[PDB]
Amino acid sequence: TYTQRCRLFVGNLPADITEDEFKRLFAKYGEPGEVFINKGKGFGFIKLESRALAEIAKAELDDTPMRGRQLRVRFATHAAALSVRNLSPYVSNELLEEAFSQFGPIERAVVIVDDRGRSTGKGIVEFASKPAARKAFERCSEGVFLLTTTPRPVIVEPLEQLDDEDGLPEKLAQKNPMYQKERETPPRFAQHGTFEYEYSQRWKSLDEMEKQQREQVEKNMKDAKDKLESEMEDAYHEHQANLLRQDLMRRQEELRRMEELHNQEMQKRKEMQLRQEEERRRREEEMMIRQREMEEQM
Amino acid sequence: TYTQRCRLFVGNLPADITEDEFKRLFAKYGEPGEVFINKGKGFGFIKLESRALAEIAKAELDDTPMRGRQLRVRFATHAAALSVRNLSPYVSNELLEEAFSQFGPIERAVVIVDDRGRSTGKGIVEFASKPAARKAFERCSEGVFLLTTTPRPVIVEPLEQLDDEDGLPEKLAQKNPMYQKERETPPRFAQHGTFEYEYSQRWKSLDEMEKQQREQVEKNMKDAKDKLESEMEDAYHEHQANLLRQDLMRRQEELRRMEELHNQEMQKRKEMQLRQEEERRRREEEMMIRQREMEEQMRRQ
Repeated sequence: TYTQRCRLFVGNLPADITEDEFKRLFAKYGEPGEVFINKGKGFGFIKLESRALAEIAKAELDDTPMRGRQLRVRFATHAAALSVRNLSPYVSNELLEEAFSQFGPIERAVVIVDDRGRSTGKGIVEFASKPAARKAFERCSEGVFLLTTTPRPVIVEPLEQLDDEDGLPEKLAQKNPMYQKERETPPRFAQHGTFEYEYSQRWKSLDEMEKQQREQVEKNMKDAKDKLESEMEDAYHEHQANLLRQDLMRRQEELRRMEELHNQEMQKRKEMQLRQEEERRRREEEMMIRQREMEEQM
Repeated sequence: TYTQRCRLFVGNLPADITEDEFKRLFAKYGEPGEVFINKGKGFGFIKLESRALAEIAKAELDDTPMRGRQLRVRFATHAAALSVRNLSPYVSNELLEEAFSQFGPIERAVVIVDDRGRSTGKGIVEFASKPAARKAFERCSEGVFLLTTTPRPVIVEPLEQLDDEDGLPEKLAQKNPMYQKERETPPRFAQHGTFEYEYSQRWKSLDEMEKQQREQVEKNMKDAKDKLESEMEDAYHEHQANLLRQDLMRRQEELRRMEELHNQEMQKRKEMQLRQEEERRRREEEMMIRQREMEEQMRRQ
């Protein structure tokens, strides 16, 4: 709770603002966490309990009157967030949280997944503190970090956060003079043959060429990295197979020598049975040789 | 109310779901909006009362046991979303909204701002309907669409919506022989001189190579596009004067015609008086001879 995600920013505060005065505004939405206000410039930060309350706060407090000035309550950007890539499809949000926990405390760690359900090999690591992220970056940029059994490395990059609430409105846009020259012509579909239609087709074909030449390098390096990826995944699998084949050869020789040394004990046992058959017949011969003499004895 | 943002995506449903069964689950959440259920793949979109009330329906219905498969109700991604690149730094949120409304209805329009609040040259458009976004791309597939005076073509690209909230947890992670084999080794740091370190360091060098091959292709393709700008702007600044010289020569010969006919009339004004002083002089000569002819004629008889 009270994560940087729920953290908010308040603009257009009056120059005569106090700490307690500020906190009060958001008191009707729960309990105020981390507070940072710069009275001079007139901006303040507030950490809320959940992102749910953060949504309530902005919807009710934006543009509200406060000593003339109309307040600008906006969401604060996560300055402890990072971008991780090169991840295995087996890598989970929990495992990534377990992984980066060693650098500092983790607020939220998420592995980006596609619409179907499959992983994207890109993750988001958000920290409790900014120096924990800077430490995690330096350690992983110079040194090598890893998660799974397969030595697939993790590249930590600073998160490129994009704006979808503020942008650039006409009110604070028409402040330039070229704006007059540029805005003079309204939006329309171009007509064939014109001096402006030549650029509209000559530049458009350069982008089609750019996108393809960009995608060319993408596939070009995809396969080149896939060499090292498949070379270790295929041949280092043989290292596991080689040790297993050696165990199969060792286990075979134990059964082989037992079917050679202990098998002779049942082969030499049949010899005694053959010897007893020879004995009984020879016993009859001795009794018949004696009786030949017994007939001649009487 | 009942907008895309309020909308929720549903997945992982069984073969028993119907039009009446799907309504009952959303009957408790105020009143059901847009009802559209697919039988083949199992997916759809339903509008909610508000963004805040949608988040409550999101968290409660997620990972609930319902006839085997777990209900994936995650922030429904905005479909029909289109990312526009190459925008003039003089294009606003309000201007971009009214520009893309020509094709269909626009739910949200935003021009991407940089760290100093200025234009990046990229923007986000949020279409309401699927056929309007298709037609919007179709207009930028066969022909072009311009927004400003300078012919900067608005390169419309299809935005990729990825699941960034739910992710891939262990609670719903699939079982396979590699899934439990890779897990056996805990997350570690590679040691100096080891093979695992050597392969990874040599793999990270291919990424250093991929970055350099991208950073250079970004610049070398920008300069080629930068040289096309000067090949058509400096050509126009020489054409504007060339077309002005056409009207200037037309307004120069306009006076050469005016002066020539005034010269023809001035040559005439003098020619009229030249012939007047030839006639009126010959009359003085005519009257003189006739007089002196009759003198010598009478001097005889």
